[PDB]
This record gives sequence, C-alpha cells and structure tokens, in this order.
Amino acid sequence: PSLEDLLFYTIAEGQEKIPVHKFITALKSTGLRTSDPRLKECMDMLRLTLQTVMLDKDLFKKCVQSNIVLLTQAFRRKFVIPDFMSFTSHIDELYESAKKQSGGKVADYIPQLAKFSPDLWGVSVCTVDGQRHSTGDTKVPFCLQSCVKPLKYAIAVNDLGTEYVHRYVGKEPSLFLNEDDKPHNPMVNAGAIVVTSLIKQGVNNAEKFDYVMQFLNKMAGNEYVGFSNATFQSERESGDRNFAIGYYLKEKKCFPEGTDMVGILDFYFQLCSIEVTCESASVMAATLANGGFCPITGERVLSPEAVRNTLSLMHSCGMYDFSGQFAFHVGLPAKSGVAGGILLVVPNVMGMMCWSPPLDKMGNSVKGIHFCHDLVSLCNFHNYDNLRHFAKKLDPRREG
Amino acid sequence: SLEDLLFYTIAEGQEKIPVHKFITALKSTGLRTSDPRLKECMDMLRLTLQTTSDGVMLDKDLFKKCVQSNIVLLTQAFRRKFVIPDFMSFTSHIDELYESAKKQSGGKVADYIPQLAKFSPDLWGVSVCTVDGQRHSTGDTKVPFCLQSCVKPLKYAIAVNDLGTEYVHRYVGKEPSGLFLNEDDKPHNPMVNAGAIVVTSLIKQGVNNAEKFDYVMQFLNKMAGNEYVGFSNATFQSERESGDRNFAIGYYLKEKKCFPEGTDMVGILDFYFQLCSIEVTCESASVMAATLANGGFCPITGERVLSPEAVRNTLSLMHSCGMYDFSGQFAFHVGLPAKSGVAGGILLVVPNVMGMMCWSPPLDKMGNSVKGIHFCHDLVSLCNFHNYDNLRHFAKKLDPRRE
Amino acid sequence: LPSLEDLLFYTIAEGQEKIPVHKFITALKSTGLRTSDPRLKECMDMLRLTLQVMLDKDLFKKCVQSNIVLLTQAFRRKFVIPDFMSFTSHIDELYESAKKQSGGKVADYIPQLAKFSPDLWGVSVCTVDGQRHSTGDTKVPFCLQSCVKPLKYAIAVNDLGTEYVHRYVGKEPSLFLNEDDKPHNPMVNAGAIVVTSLIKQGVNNAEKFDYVMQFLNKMAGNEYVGFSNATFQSERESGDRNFAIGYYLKEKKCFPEGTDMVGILDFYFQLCSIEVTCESASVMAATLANGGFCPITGERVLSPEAVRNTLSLMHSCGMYDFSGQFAFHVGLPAKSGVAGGILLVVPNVMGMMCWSPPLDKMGNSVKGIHFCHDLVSLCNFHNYDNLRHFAKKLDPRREG
Amino acid sequence: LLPSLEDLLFYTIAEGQEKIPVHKFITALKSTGLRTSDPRLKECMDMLRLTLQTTSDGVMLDKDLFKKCVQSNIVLLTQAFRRKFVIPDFMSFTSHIDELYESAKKQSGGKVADYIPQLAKFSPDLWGVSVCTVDGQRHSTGDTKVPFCLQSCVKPLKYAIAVNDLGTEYVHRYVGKEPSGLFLNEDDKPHNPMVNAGAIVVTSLIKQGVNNAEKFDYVMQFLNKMAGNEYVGFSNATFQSERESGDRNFAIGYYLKEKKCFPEGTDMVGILDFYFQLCSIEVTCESASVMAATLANGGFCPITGERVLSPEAVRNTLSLMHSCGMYDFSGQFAFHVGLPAKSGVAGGILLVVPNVMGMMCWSPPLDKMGNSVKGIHFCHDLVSLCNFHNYDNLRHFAKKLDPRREG
Ligand SMILES: N[C@@H](CCC(=O)O)C(=O)O
Ligand SMILES: N[C@@H](CCC(=O)O)C(=O)O
Ligand SMILES: N[C@@H](CCC(=O)O)C(=O)O
Ligand SMILES: N[C@@H](CCC(=O)O)C(=O)O
Repeated sequence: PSLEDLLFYTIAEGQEKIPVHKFITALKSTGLRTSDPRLKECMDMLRLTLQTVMLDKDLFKKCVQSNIVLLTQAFRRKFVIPDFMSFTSHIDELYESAKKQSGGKVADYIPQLAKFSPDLWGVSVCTVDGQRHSTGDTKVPFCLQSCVKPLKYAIAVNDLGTEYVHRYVGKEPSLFLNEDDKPHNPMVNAGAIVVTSLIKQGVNNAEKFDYVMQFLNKMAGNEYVGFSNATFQSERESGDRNFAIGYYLKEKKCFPEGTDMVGILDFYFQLCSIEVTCESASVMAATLANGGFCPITGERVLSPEAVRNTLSLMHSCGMYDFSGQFAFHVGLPAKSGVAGGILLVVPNVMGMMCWSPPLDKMGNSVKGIHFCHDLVSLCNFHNYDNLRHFAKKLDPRREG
Repeated sequence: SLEDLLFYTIAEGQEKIPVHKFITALKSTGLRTSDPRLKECMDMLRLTLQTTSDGVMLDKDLFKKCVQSNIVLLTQAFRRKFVIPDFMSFTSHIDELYESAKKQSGGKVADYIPQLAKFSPDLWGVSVCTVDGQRHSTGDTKVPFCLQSCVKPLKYAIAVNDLGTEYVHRYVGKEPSGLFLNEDDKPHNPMVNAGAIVVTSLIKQGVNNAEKFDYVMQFLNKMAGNEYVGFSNATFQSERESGDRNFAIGYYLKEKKCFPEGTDMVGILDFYFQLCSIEVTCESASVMAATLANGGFCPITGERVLSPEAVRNTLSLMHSCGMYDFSGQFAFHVGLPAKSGVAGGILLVVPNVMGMMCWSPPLDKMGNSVKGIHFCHDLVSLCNFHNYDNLRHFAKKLDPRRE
Repeated sequence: LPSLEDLLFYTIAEGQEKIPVHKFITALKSTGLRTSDPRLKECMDMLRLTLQVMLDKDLFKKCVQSNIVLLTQAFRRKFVIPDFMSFTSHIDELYESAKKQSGGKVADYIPQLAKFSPDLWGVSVCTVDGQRHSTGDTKVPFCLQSCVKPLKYAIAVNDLGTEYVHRYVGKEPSLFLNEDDKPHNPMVNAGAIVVTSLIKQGVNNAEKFDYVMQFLNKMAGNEYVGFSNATFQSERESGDRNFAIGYYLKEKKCFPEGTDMVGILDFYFQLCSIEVTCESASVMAATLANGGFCPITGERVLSPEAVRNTLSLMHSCGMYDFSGQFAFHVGLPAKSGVAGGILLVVPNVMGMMCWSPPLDKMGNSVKGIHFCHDLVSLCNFHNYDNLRHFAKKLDPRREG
Repeated sequence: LLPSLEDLLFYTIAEGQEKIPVHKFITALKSTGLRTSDPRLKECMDMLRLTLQTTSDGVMLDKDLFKKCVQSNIVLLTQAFRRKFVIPDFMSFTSHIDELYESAKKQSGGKVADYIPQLAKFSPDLWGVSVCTVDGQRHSTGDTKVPFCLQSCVKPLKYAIAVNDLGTEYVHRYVGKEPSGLFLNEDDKPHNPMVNAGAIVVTSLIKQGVNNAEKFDYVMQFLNKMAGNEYVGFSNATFQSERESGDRNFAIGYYLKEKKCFPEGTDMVGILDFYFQLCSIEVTCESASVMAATLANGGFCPITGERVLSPEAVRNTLSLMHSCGMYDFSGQFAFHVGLPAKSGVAGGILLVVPNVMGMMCWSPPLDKMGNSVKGIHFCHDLVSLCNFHNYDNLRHFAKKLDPRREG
C-alpha cells in the first residue's frame, strides 16, 4: 500500500533484494541522470549504504523515500516521453543524418569563431520532465552570440512586464526602425541592444553582468555557464555595426532616460560572449519549454508571461532571414547564432541545443537546420500538427 | 456490455430511464440531438416512441436497442472523455465573454458595397464547435453573411489538398509581407488579395467557372458538416462592379506571369469575386473552423475533408498573415490562427480544441471586427489557448480541457 | 538710306555686276537653311517665276525683298551657329564614331519594333534659326513611343496651366505613387496616362487624336507626322502593364471626374504609335529649344511656361533609370523612346533627333547615348558649362 | 590704333570738358557696380591716392593725369564704362533686388535652428542678400556683414575641391552623382555629396595623409581664394557644440566604416572632427556671394581674376546643387526656380546663376524642410521677375525681364 513499497515490488521483479546496479540501470532508462538535482537525497543515501550492494525492501525505502514522487513518475511511465530509449535512438539517427551535411562556412569575422572546427556537431535534449540525451560534441563550450537574445528578453519581461518592455521595442517581424520609432523586435541587433539597456538599471556593468549570469544559471539548472573575454574583446574591437546602431538609437531617443549608450554596448558584447555547452543550453531551452520552470531543479525561474512572449518572438523572428520559412516548414520557436548554436523549443515537450559551426548564407547552422527539418518530418512536434490525426509520423508522447 | 454499462450510469440505480432524462443528459455533453453521428440513435428513439407501450420509458433492453449503433460516441460523451469535459461551465464562460464584447460599440460597417453597408452594427454572434462536435452559440448565430476574405484559408486549403505544398508555393509565398510582390516575384502569401487571386487560379484547372465553383462549394459543404453554405449573387455583382483594385492586381499578375499556363485572368477574377460572395452563418462556419482544429476531419460527420499537410499549412498562414496589418500584434497577444473578413467575420481555430466564428459588422481602422478582436483578447486572457501558453503551468488561466 | 536688298546683292555679287542663280542657292545652303524652308517660300516662288539664269540688282531685289530680313541674318552670319559647315562636319564625325558602337538589343515586345534593322542610325539637327543638317537614316518613319510624353505634357500645360496639370501629376524623379497619391512625374508611364486624361476633355477619342496631331504638325513645322495602326493594335493587345496602371489609377481616383479610363488607355496607345522621321522630330525639339516658337515657320506653338516645365522634367526624368547619370554627364534635357528615339534639346541652340533601334539595358539607344556623351565632350553645350571659360571644348556659337 | 584706349575713355567721361573732377570719375565707376576697393582696380586707386597728394589742382585730372591713373587697369575700366559687363544697367537691377528683398522681409515664418545654442542665438529678423556678378559687380541689402556658419553650404565647396584635386572619376568611386529619392545606393556608395553621409565621404577624400590642422588650412586657403580674400573664418564655439551633439553623424560614420566606404587607411573618427570643423566655418553674405560667383564663372574669381577651381569641378558641383541642393525641396526647387543652390541650417542659401552672378541669402528662420523661408521666397520671386531660370529661353520669355539685355 506504501508508495515506496509499490515501487519496490515493481522494480524487485519478485526477488527479495534489488542489486544497486539493477536500480541504477532502470532509473537511467527513464532518461533521468543520476546527477539530477532532484535526486540528490536518494543518491546521497545510496552513497551512505555503499560505504558499509543488495538492497532489501527496508533499505531501499530508506534510500528512495525523499524522492519517491519523482521516481514513481519515472517508473510508472508518466514522463512526457514514456519510451525515452526509443526516442533517443531516433535522435541518434537524425544526428547522424545531419552529420553528413558538410556544407557551410564557419564565421570568420572574429578569430575566436573562425578557430572552431567544421566537424564539431552536437545535439542535446532536455525534456520538460528532465529526461536527458546527447550525441556528438555536447560538452565543448561555445558562445551564445544571438542565441542570448530570447533569454535576456525573458529576463527583462520577467522583471518589468510586457508593457514596460514593449514601450521600447516592438513585437512584430520586420538598422532602420518601425512605424513608432522602436526597433522592430528584440530578436534583431537594434532591439536586443534596447533590451540590453532595460536590464537592471542604476547599477554598474559588473553588477548587471553578475545578475544575468545568476539568472542564466537558474535556467540551466546550475550547469555550465561561462564567459569568453577573448570573444568579448574582439567583438568590441570590431563592432562598427553595433556602434552605428547605438549612436542611431541615441539620436532617435530609443533608450530609457539616463542611459550611457557606450556602456550598454559594452554590456551587450559581454552578453554575446557568454558560453554554454549543448547540454547546459538544452536545459535553458527546456525551461522555456516548461513554462518557466527549470525541469531539473524544479525552480520557477521565469514568469509565464516572460516565457510566452519569448516563444512568440522566437517563432516569427528567430532565425534571421529564414524566420518565415522556418516557421512555415519547422514550426517550432527557435533562435540561432553565429557560432552555429540553435536553441530550440518544443513547447510542453523539450528543449534542445544543436551546435555546428558552419553556416548557410542566411546565417544559420547548416546541420542544425537540416536536423530541425528532419525532426519535424519524423515527429508531430510542428505547431500546427494535430494531436489526434497526424498523418504518417510518430508521436513520442504516446507509448506506441 | 458497453451499452449495459452506459445504461446503469444513466439510470442511477433505477430500472427505467425516462427518455427526456437521457436527452437532457446527452445535451449537456454539448452534443446536439441533430448530430449526423447520433442519427441511428435518434431514429430508433423516434421509432420506439411510436411503438412503445409506456409513456416514455426505456428499460435496459430498450435503451440497448436505441443506443447500440452509436455506443462508442455516446460512451465518450458520457464518460467525459471529450476535449472539454465540463462543457456547461465552458459555455457559461463564453456567454460572459460575449456579453462583455457586446458593450464594445466601436467601429464602422463596411460600405464599399451596398450589401455590406446594410448590416446593423448591433449584430453580434459567436459559435463554438469542438473537435468532438460539442456545440454552443450566443447571439446572432443563424444569420447569413459573406465569408469575404475568410474564404482565403479555405480555398488555400483546397488547393494544397489537391495539388500539394510544392506546386502551390511555386506560385505564392509563405511569409507575412513587408500592390507589390516578394523578391521571387510571387505574391507574398495566400492571405493577401494578390496571393488569393493566384490561389484561385490554381484550383480545378481546365473546367469552366460553374464547375469550379460547384467543386469549391461541395468541399465547403463537407467542411461545414453539411450545414449552411450559400451564395450571394447580390454581393457578387457588387464586388465585380467595383473591384478596380483586384482588376489592377490581376493585370499586374498577368504582366509578371504569376499565373499557370493557359489561365484566363479575367475569368479567374470572376471566380474570385464569387468565392468572396459565399455565405455562411456563425454556426456553420464554426464547423469549418473545427475541421481545421481537428486535423482535417469534420468533427460532426467524422469525415476526412482536408489532408494534414493542407490543414497545417493553412494554420501557419492564418497565424502570421491572417488579420491584415494587425496580424503581428494578434499573433503576439492572442496566439491563435485566425482569418478576418470585411463583413465582420473572424474565423478562429484553437488547434486540438475547437473552431469558432465570430460576427459583428463594425470594423476598426485595420480591416477587423471590433467585438471579434475584443472577444479574442478576452478569450486568451481567460483560458490559456495561446499557442505558447504552457499546458502544465499557467499563471492563473483556466484550462477547459483539465476539469 | 541705301537699300537692304542692295546691300545683300553687292556682298553676294563680289563686284561682278550680276549673280547667277546657282551661286545664290549655294551661298544660301552654306548658311544651313534649306531652300524649302517655309519662311523662304515667297523668295523661292519668285525664283521659280523669273526662272522662266543671271540676276541683276533689280531682279534680285524682286526675288528677295519679301524675305530680306531672314536672308540678311543668314548671310551676315548672325545665326546661332555662324560657321554651320564646320559644325556639320563635326556632327558627321560624331555620327561616325557612334556608328561603330554596334552593342544593344532591339526591342521585341511587339513585332513592329522587332522588325527594324540594328544598323539604322540617323541624326538630325535643327537650329533655333532653322539651320538644318542630317546624317544617316533620317527620313525613315519610326514611332515616338515615350518620346511623345514631353510633347503631350507640353500640350496639357499650354492649354491648362501649370497649376491644373500638377494637381494630377507630380514634378519630381522617383505602378506606385508619390506621397500625395499623384504619379511621380509626366515622364513615367503612370503620369503619362494621367496627362493623357487631361487633354481636350469632353470630346470623343477621334477628336482628341486630331487635336494632338494638329499640335504636333505645328511643332514640327509641318514636316512628317504619321500614325502606325499596326503599332497601335499590338500595343493595345499586350499592354497588361498599362491596364494594371490604369485600374490602379482609377481605384486611387487619380483621373479628373468623368474620365473613361479604358478609353484613355486607348488614346494613350495611339499617342505612342505616332510616327516621325529624325528630320521632323528635330524640328519638334527645336520648338522646345526655341522657347515654343517653331524655328522654321516662326509660329508660336507652345507657351514659355509649357516649354520650361517640359525641359525641366526632361532634364531629371527623361532617360529612365539612366536619367540621373545623364543629367550629370550630358546635362541636356532629353527624352528616350523604346523604338530607339532620343529627342534632344540644347536650349537656345538646337533640337535633335537621334535614332537607332538597339537599346541598352536601361532601354535607351546605345548609339544615341554614345553620340550624346560625345557631343557634350566636344562642345560646351552641357547645362552647367560656362559660356566664358571652358577648357578644350569647342563652342560653335562663336566664330573662332 | 590712332587714338589710344586711355584717351578714348578720357573723352567719354570728360564730356568735352578739358578736365575730369575726381568725384565724377569715382561716381561713374561705382554705378557700374564695381567697388573702388576692387582688387583688380588697385593700381588705379593707388595712383589716385598718390596724385591726390602731389598736386596743385585739388581734385582735377587733365588728360595726361587721368591716363597715368588709369593706364594699368584700362581694359577693365573700358569694359565697365562702355557697358560691356554681364549686367550693363546694374543700377536698375539693384533697384529690382531691393524690391525683392523688401518683399521677402515681410515673410515672417519659420523657426530658428535650436539644436545647438550658437544657431539658436541668431535673431529671427536678420535678413541679408548679396550679389556678386561674374564681372565683380557687387550689391547688398540687409544684414550682409554679419557672420554665420556655412553649415551644409560648405558641402558643394568641399566637393569642388575634391574634384579639382582628384577628378570626377576618383571622387565618384566613393560617392554617387544622383538624388537619393540614412541609406546607401545600389553600389553601397552614399547617394551624392550633398547629403551628410556623402559629405563625410567627400571630407575623407581631401588632402589625405596629413593631419587635420593641415587639411583645415588647406581648405581655408581655397575658400579664401574663392571669396577673393574676403571674410572667411571660424566658429570654435559652433564646432564644439556640433561635436558634442552629432550622434546622427557618429551613427553615419560608424555605418560608413562598416560598409568600407572610405579610402584605405582612413581614421573615421578624425574624419568626423574635420567634417564638423568645416560646418563651423564662417562667412558673411558679401564674402559667400563672391564664392558663389566663382562657381558662376567657370571657376575664376570675378574680383581677383584668379583661377580657383577646374571647369570640371565647377560643372559637377553645379549639377549636384541643381538636383540635390535644398534637401527634400530639391525637386520642387529645381522645377520652380531652376537654379543651382545649397542651403544650410543657419539660414544660408548659396545661389548661382550660371554666367551671371552669385548670391548669398541669409535669414535664420527655417521652414520644415530646413530652408530659410525668406531665402525660398526671394528665390521664387527672383525667377518670376527674370529670365534666369534654367530652362527659361534667352530669346523668348513671355513677361520677364532680362538684366543681360541692354533693354
Ligand atoms: N555578435 C553579433 C551577433 C552574432 C550573432 O548574430 O549570433 C552582434 O552582436 O551583432
Ligand atoms: N472581396 C473583397 C474581400 C474583402 C476582405 O474581406 O478583406 C476584396 O477582394 O477586397
Ligand atoms: N509604349 C510603352 C513604352 C514605350 C517606350 O518606352 O518608349 C509603354 O507604355 O509601356
Ligand atoms: N550639422 C549638420 C549640418 C547642418 C546643415 O544641414 O546645414 C550636419 O552636419 O548634419
């Protein structure tokens, strides 16, 4: 009748004792990792009883009681994708298939970007329940670049609301400005720079940057977030483009009262030069997918308003000149950047990061784009893809 | 024993369910008794009402005979397995919203042709059709009016059905625009007039206008589950008198070679004005919308009408280009695929949930119905049908699916 | 006191007591006048009479007295170019030099245009004093096409004033419309179509076309003007472009009240189909050069307001997309046509028609353009050349 | 050959009198429209000063005395006196200028530029007009001796210098020759030197490889010559204010730098500095009119006789003033006035009538196109009065007056 007992019997298979490796394996095949923040108590307990292999009903109950709800959900098959092994097999195929696509040029406008190999290709999945999978180069760091644009937009809306933010920037797809003399949307450079000015006003750059990093940490569930000073230096050295825009926004009175624009550009470049991995960035995406809750910590990180707005803008303006085409064919909110990241959200299902340095003339990762098309081909995930009556296509949220 | 199970749950330990009781129970699911799918059942009840010894009473074997043919659907309806289980509560909310948008007396009625100018400003209707056929209506929901540009996604859908994404999008774009053309010399997308005219040319090539029109009308009949779909000659004549704009567009498309080989552009414009002049009611156009929300299956007839590719493409374009120059703002704030029309229609799809139509004739400075727009804003604020609302977490929205 | 006829006799005589006719005819020709000049008709009629060979003072005086003023001007070297023989030698060189330029393509959108040989090339000059010269294929009818646009604009302004005309059409360089929903300028097709609707309102098409033809006669001092029905028929069959514009103009209410726009388009295609030689069109251009007086009849044809406005719009909008470049390097008011016409005006000096059928990709005659640039290199005709100081440039107005 | 040029002139002035009184000669000379202080006349005026000291007959020149005074300058003096200048009846023409000036005076519209304090300081009521003929005949009315900044009035001048020194072909690699119709044209060149973006590129072309101080001096000397050594100067105060608040131009500079619009090895921020210095150069109506008259005279300066700009330079500059010279009123202006003209935000309009004269019009209130209201009114009136329009006919002008015509 006890929860721990019920779970014990199901895992036990009628034996009297569960070998520790039998439970770990079973757990792993739900897609959870053993380093999941929410499973810390259980793993700490296992570490304890290991200092003294076989777990009886009472010893097991002692290890798992703190995390029984989550563990049951996993073992009952209540996660958003129940057959995660099958799903990861499919992800592996899509990865392999995109790997073959050798087209594209690596971004060479600064050394740091130009230094990355064309053969680097990673894909990471984090489910809204925290199920995690990776193939390829998922642990290498690289800079978010423009991929940071939704995240800081999220932050601004989180902190200030829709109304205040949208006083300063628009919300529709397109250096030039909209009808009302706002930049068109936070997904372009002009709008991003305006969004940059909004965040934590009245404290210095160092402080502001620390705030954004803490927030990024929560979104990633305390996985890898870093900073590239080198990238930062080269960006500031060579951003005549963004200097143009700043002076223009200044002239046109685009910033909030008492903005030091040159200082905001400096912040803006530091923001571009933040580093993630596939793995960490997928958690961030999963946060967006999960409604502002981090799927691995369980923390509320972003308001429902922040997340909805962000996904809306990722939809229509997220992939530079390919936005509209991407919305039509792929139908997922996403954002890319010049180091080859695409950050992809499949609302209520998962967050994804894809990384490959060579880009197409639109500015997007070749393999990343190829991968996203393939995903949507295979899976009902398109925004306007019916839940009942897909045509020929898989639904991973259905047992099979 | 499926029929037996349902009998015990309806009876409430009694031994004879009185007919009116079953009907009332059935209704509050949201189905209407006139549902195509429920026909065998209703026919049997009528039969036994005649032949019966009792006033009106059905014992187990009698109930079984009436419901057996339609048991699957009746079990879903009664086990609360439909998309919106607490339909009564949902319709109460719809009614509050309707009332609240009623007060919004703003706008002007289109007057560029007499037929449009005739409509009273105080006409206001809303109708709902679920992907399970649960129906509801408030206001002026049985009044015919013309689809106008509401017909644009419907005919686009037909074209993609018959021809495929690839063929169709040779001749027309798939992105919200910047009357002119895109960098590839295609009209920007089917939702604008230039691209609608091109889509019109794609449909049922090589047969006369009369045949083409019948083809489209039949298709519309199926989408609407054979509810009202009509023609307005009066509207049509007036459209063709005064479409110098569309004549402009046609001649420009002809110059730039945007039509298929052997298109007669003037005849195509005629077909176009006819398409615009098609009449619906709120009630029947909600079923049309629900076909689009139900993946191409008509939720009342259960009939496959449009391919999944067609339906998906049409919703993508209603998302981004459906509300003229308000499109962007609508996509952001409402987040629902929708098409507006100059008569005051707003065709609304909430994918996997329901279809609606909304009618009031005063329009704002953009082409769109004031009460419709206000209703849609209100609906989203209430209920978490926003495309990028979370299913599992939402602020204090309401989830009609959940209970 | 001593007669004017007497004076001219002795100058031509050269102390010989009698002048033969042929000598006077040759003398007259070398001023650049033609013996068929309208203003010299009395004198030619007299010669025809008495020529039923040698002319004494008294006989001469009888022949020339009626036209003594114009003859004394010619002979006493008071015409705009005085060494006209030298000038024509230079025209001939320029004509040859532009000859060799065989580039370009002949327009082919209607059969009638596509027929013309690429090797046709004519250049006609008419001076404001009526001095004429020609090289090449100068007596071959072709259609003015858009070369008719300045002419009919001239007619409209003549008849209606600047203020009326410009209510309907704009006055600046660029189916779309200016800020105020007027077409940009009478030189583009949209504006030309509006200018067409302005002329002789309240009468049927046949009457309007007769009126325009009469006006064109006067402008050309009764030299060749004709109509190509064939051109007209083809134009009308295939002007989907102009049907587009007309419907658009109708929608935007660009025409005066009670215009039948379809009939206006009809007239518009008739105007485009009007036929000139180089010779006749050069006179037309000289009318514009000479302030609205026809230099060969001395008749006032257009008002100074008509002519000024027309030259202004020629300057800036006369050569399609090439216009700007043309104004800058050539600096002469000119209108080009799809048939290879370039109508060229050198204010206060002369009119020209250049014709060759191959066009460049701006739609302008290759050789016409090559010849126009050459003319300006040679002579201080450019609009912003200085009359007093100019570098190596020749100036035919001066005697040398 | 028999009677001598100086002698002939003597009889024409003297009028059968054996002697010409000085004041008579001076008065006659002035009414040609020359100023006694004309550079070309300096020998004559020096001699008169001499003889006015060295003589018995206080004020009276005989034949021999007159000859000694005028002999050095006799050509230009015969031109003046024998009515061979471009406007022969200058005194009638100035009467006409006066009436137009008075009429423009009455126009009280406009707003004074306030984007910097130095501009905003100028009184609305200031209004001047200066005329300089291509023969050096001068006239002024109104506030002609007050200084003000050229602002964008400097743009054709520095363009002229660039083309003089480098040629059409070099210059137009970096800049367009057509009205725009901020943005770049099809070829990623600014549209034309008359817009700010194009002006900033023109600025970079001039005296490359030297420091700003040298460059500035080089432009100044050039301006001095165009003005016949009349006032040109500088407002450091204006310059400081420009550089503090030119976010617009910094925006442009950064954009031009990104799109590689400058010559190889350009320091763009230093270029901007030099640009603002140019905008801050000062003239008066009188001095700037001589500048304009240079341009109306195929690049010689009418008062010095000195060749200043190449013919090519001047022509190109007049072409661009025609089509792009009056911001967004350029097309209307070209149609209605038909003169090459440049305006500036201080209220200047620099106006050229080819082959006839140069003008400078100044009043500080601007209309919402940014041009001096009184300037614009004056220019329209000038055209309506006389046959100066571009495409006005020299022989047939319906009712209009022609200054060149002996009348
Ligand atoms: N660092 C670039 C953005 C690179 C990107 O688009 O990813 C910028 O700030 O403009
Ligand atoms: N038939 C109308 C449709 C108007 C509308 O619904 O926007 C047209 O083409 O203008
Ligand atoms: N008739 C042609 C233009 C002829 C020309 O360009 O000269 C048209 O209206 O399009
Ligand atoms: N200071 C302004 C120029 C003023 C003017 O237009 O005259 C600028 O450099 O843009």
